[PDB]
Amino acid sequence: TLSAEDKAAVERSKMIEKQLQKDKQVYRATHRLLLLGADNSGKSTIVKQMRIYHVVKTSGIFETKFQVDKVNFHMFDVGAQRDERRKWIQCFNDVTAIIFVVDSSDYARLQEALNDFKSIWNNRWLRTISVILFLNKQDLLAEKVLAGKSKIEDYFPEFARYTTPEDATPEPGEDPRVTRAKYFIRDEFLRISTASGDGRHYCYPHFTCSVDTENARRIFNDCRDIIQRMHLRQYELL
Amino acid sequence: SGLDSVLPPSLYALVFTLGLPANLLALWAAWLQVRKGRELGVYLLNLSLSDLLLICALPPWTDYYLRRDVWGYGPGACRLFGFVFYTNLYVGAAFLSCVSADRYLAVAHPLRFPGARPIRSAAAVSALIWMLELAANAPPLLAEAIHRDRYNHTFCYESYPLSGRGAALANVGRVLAGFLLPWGVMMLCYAGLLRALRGSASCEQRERRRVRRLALGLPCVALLCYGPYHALLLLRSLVFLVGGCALEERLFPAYHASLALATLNCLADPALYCLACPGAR
Amino acid sequence: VQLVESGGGLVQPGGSRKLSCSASGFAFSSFGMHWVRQAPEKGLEWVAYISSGSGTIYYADTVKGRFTISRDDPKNTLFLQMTSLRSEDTAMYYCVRSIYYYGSSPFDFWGQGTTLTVSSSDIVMTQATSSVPVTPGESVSISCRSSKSLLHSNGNTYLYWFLQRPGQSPQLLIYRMSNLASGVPDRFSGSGSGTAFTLTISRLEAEDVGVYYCMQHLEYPLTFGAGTKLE
Amino acid sequence: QARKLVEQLKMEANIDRIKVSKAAADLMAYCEAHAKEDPLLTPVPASENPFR
Amino acid sequence: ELDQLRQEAEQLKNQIRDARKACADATLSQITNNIDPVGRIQMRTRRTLRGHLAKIYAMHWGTDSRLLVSASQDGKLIIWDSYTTNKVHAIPLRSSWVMTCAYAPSGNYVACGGLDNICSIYNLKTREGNVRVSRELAGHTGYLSCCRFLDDNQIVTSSGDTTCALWDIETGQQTTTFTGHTGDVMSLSLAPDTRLFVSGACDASAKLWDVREGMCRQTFTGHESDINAICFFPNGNAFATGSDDATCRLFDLRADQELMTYSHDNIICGITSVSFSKSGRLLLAGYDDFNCNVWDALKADRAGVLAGHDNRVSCLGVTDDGMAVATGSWDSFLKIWN
Repeated sequence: TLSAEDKAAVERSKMIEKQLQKDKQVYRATHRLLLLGADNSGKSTIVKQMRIYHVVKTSGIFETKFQVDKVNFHMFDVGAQRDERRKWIQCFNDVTAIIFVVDSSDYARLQEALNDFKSIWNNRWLRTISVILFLNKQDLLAEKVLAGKSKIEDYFPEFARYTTPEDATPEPGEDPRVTRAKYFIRDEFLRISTASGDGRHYCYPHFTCSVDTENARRIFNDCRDIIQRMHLRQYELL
Repeated sequence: SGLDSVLPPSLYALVFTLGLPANLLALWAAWLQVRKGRELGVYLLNLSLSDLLLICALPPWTDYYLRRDVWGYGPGACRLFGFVFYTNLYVGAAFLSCVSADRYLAVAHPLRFPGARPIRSAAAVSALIWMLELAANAPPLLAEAIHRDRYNHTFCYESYPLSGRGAALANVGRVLAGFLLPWGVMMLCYAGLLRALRGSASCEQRERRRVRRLALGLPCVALLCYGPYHALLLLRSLVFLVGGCALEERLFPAYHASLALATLNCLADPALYCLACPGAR
Repeated sequence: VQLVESGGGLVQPGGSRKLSCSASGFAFSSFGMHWVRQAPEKGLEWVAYISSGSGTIYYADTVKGRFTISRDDPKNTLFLQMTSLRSEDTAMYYCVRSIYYYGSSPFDFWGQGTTLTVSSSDIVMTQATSSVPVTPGESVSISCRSSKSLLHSNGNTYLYWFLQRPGQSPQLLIYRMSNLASGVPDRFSGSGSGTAFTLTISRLEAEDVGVYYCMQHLEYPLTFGAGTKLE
Repeated sequence: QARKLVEQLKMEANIDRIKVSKAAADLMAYCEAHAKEDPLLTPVPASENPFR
Repeated sequence: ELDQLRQEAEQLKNQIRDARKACADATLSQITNNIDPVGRIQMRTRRTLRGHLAKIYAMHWGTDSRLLVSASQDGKLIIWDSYTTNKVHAIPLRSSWVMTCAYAPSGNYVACGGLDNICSIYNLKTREGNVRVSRELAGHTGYLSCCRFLDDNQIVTSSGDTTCALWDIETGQQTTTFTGHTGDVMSLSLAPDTRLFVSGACDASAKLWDVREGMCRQTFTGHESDINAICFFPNGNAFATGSDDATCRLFDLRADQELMTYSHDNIICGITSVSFSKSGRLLLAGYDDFNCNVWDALKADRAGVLAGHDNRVSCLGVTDDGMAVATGSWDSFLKIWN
């Protein structure tokens, strides 16, 4: 049929395939995430804290391993890329989720953040990719709102007519003003998200500080939900 | 007798007229998604194969029932026909239970299932189920199945009454381990599936309710098909194991209509697992 | 790359002896290995074969149930357990390295060998000119012949040429009748037709003196030929 | 800072351009000349292609 | 002043437009209108190469027309024996976000790169049996989108920063840096003589560069959106570009002008890989609608379709001897056609 060296070549190929299966197991047991944000958003602090708690000069991508309840996560942020994004974002259309960190205490760069979120949400390749938005720097927001020197109404005129939703859950005990402001910012982002989702992907808001140690747990919960819905679609349950 | 001249004949005719093309379509759909790494597809494929085997074994029984309960195909052939029919009848329930458990695991533990070569484990489980059901129905295969009676019937693979507590215990075990074990697992798995997505932020009310209809209502279809037959079987086996010839003469057409309503779960399976599923259709 | 093997010595007839081949400097686990022997003054003779992944083991008919070949990838050593040593096993056993994929060069590295002494339908390859005189500066045409055609439906003819200087172990010169091995000068070239083959040394130098063995790899067992002595 | 752009545009302007008809004819001539040695264009008999 | 410089640039641009328009006396369609149509071209999937875990972004044939390298987002390069579908090598990469690969003409090296900004080079033929990283070329400030070998010591890389480079592999340094694009450079194609090369970028323009001198010879601007693929005509006197405006175009270096555009109304997805046949009579183009179209490169009539992929076609390569066409897609399969 086929010569001795051909048989040995086939056997080498079969061993390569066995190694490929071994790699497939670890590839499908790890969840890939993409971290996005601006310079002011403390995504660097988020990644530093996640690296510390759990587990090259012009390099273009940084990777971070972290593990929650024996489930592996890969979190990539882009380091050296240009301003344009429409070309290298296609590489991330099979990630489990996108983590979008936004500075919630700026008011002068907030509309730029909403525009970036709108570009991410409505991207052609990022459909069926959910976004875990971290409304970061809540403590700066609280201090700034309590100080009263800087106002939101001039940056966003619609804030005056806005009232806190009934579903609000301001937990630790905080003035209603900081709660109203932070839910207003969240509602701006969620209006963008629910405008044109079409039910294929969702948006998970979270109020975070860079010091918070519960961020990995939040990511794990949201990814659990995302995979649950994807399995519902795969197993013909909906 | 008397109603077996018409009713099970017509149900078997409807099954052989519709389920066979339907089961072929479901088999093709199930195979199509086996190619895509899926491990629900292997259970669906085996379910469609078992349904097709039962459907192709149906029309010797169609002649049997429509000729006033007479067997003329040969003492050897009724063994094989009853074996195939009564083995597919339980293998179907087993694979419905497997599909239910698979879906429950995938939904409730999404980050931990299935993961590690899902086709291999599912194929192993399918082969183990086939072996266990074949072993379960081997003792009936060891048989003096062809029975001559005084009243001009000459059944095969059936007996009225039963024989000496033995077939009675066998029937009680067959009920309690080919039904209400797979049906119980299926019901619990679907209830757990509908309780696991109580808390998910992404599922809206519209797409929670259709999952509710499926989870509470696919087991209902399976029960409504496979239930009267096994309830009647357990009733006869318990009465013989506590009536005379009056009781069986009273529930005889019930028994041979419940068998037809049980084999009617060869139209529902291809429908409910291919057409009702957006992916397959 | 280097392959150092050990475990040879005087062995009483009927005894047993294990030979180990310690490898270092290359990816051992991805290389198939062979054991090749030669009697104190005769030609080379293939003994056994173990594949990468240990999934294919072959033996010569003369040692089929007597010897067993094994490998230890994590410890990176190769073994040849031998039982019931007769007197036809006096030889110097070589540990040979072979990798098989498209374009690879099998038998490219040979170890230094271990001497063993014991007290008192396969293709035949023949090299008729069993001696040649030659002088520095001129062109020789060592020849070889086969019993079965070595051309395959692939397009390859599995003929190999080895050179053994009066000291050290054989080193590959040509694989599949046309390809010069890595490190061999372009003075060597090979040709043939399917049954008859030749090796040409264009401008012979004083380092080309030795014994030239051929070998077929069409099918197991692997057979060699006595070899032509350049003097 | 646009002096570089102007200089490069100037160096791009002063080049020789042939007619488009000569270009298309040359392209056609190449395609017709190398037509037989093109397995994709004129399929090779199914005993010489190595993907039989 | 800035206004004066801009006015001079506009005047020169108008002059170049006029010069191109003068040389346009007969479109290629008019002169080709009396040659025989190619006819329907049926190509059948001969081999299906399985083994990649995730989507495949790039592939490249060997010059021996048999070996084949493929890059996937799982973080591996695989070298296939196309005739037997065997796997020759499996090279694990440091960065999984690989989106280009090249096979050296000599056959001794392969290159890959991606979002790590590095063109890694792999030594296939070592004394040890494994494949090792020969050298990592660092210096681009954006993602590496294409790499092509000139020989065993020179390589040309196009990157996300609006910049191409020519490298020396022994001493990592960039020998020449080609500047002039305004957006991400997405593709690259070496001429048959390896003295010129064309790059197509996201500014909807393609430029012909001179490798030795280091400067841009011409700039071709016809597309309405970003250019994703580029390839030379085997003559070396023309090249074809595939863009996101769902069109392919054929430019000429000598006339310095666009000759023919390959577009259809049913097609609205962007072209992501473009390659010619040996004669250049066929222009094979990948697409986002999961299928490859085979265009009669002289008449702009779609002659065939290569429809066997369940996701978008990301790469496309015609072998050096013209026997086969390989197609890799995001469904993690390559397919050899004939």
